[PDB]
Amino acid sequence: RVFHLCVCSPLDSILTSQIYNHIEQIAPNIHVMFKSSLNYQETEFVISYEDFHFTSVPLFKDEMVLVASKNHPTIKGPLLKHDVYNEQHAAVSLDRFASFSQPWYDTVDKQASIAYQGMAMMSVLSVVSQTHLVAIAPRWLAEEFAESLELQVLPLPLKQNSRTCYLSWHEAAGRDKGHQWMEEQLVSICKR
Amino acid sequence: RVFHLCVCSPLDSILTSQIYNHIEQIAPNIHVMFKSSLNYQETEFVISYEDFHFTSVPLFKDEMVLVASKNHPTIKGPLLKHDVYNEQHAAVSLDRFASFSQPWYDTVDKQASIAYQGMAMMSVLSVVSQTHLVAIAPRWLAEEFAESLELQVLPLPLKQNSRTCYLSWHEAAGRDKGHQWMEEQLVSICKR
Ligand SMILES: [Cl-]
Ligand SMILES: [Cl-]
Repeated sequence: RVFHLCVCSPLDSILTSQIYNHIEQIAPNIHVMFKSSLNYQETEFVISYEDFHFTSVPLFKDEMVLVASKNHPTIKGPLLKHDVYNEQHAAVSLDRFASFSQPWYDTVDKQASIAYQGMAMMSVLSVVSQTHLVAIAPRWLAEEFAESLELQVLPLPLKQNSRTCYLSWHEAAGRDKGHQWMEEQLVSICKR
Repeated sequence: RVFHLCVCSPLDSILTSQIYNHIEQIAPNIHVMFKSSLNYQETEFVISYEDFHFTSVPLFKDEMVLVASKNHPTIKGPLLKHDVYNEQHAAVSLDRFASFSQPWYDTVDKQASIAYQGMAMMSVLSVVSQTHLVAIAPRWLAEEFAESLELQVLPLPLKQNSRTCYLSWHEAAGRDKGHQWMEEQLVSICKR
């Protein structure tokens, strides 16, 4: 059987491998296919920081942080809320449907702070590493790459300092043991 | 003055910072804005592995390689051409206009090898690092992240083993010293 999973970026950088590897081990017969952005229903599961409006299960909340180069010329510790958009920002392309960065660049003034739009947070962190730009990232992602990319990881002094991870699937249009098995697996893997 | 540069992924992971930093230093008055995918003309420059068909200057050729986890269970050295699509692949979303990965997944059989599509090669390498999937990447990118992502970097035994980097801009519809200055700067930075 084939399952088509959408694990929306940037969550594909932690959860896709966990899911792929676990199903590879316990059900080598089952073929899981992964995409990392949205856009056959009964084979579909979405894991995302959005609810796309299918079911919707909130799994966990992730802290979001501010990242900058370790050797930033002026940033040497936490910022005030008013300071944030006086920095130059790197973000994920705002034109992308459900872009990760959208919540924090929803006014002209905030958008004006952006000097670079990349295709994924992983690209964003590479540019932050190499420049004086700042970015807003999940703590887990920033902390994974802080050592190799020489990043400082700071609290985000904005009201929107978390995102909620949701698991979503097509409501049972009939009984389906394999589908229910995958529902249970994905909750377990995500909650772990 | 504002220049709008598109440095198409994955090249934004090496060239965007070089350009941003150099112009920041030598012309702090000039505002360079960056995007990393295509889709005001006289302020526009594109740097990409495509010619989008504006001028078109071929700058350099980059070797493309095969990447896999260092501790891959079966891959322990170079592959034969026929072996490549018998592995499970991670690639950049093929539906994206001018997706980096498109040249290598242009048949049903090749597409069938894909288990994961991500939004950028930087995301792809993170998943390769964590799984048994393989991917096709620029050598410079793979070699930058091989140590931290514990990757092996292998020659690509396919005919399409290089991509050409092009610089492209709007033909002079009138004389423009600032535009010509930026043309000269970008050739210099890219060729260096
Ligand atoms: Cl992302
Ligand atoms: Cl890419």
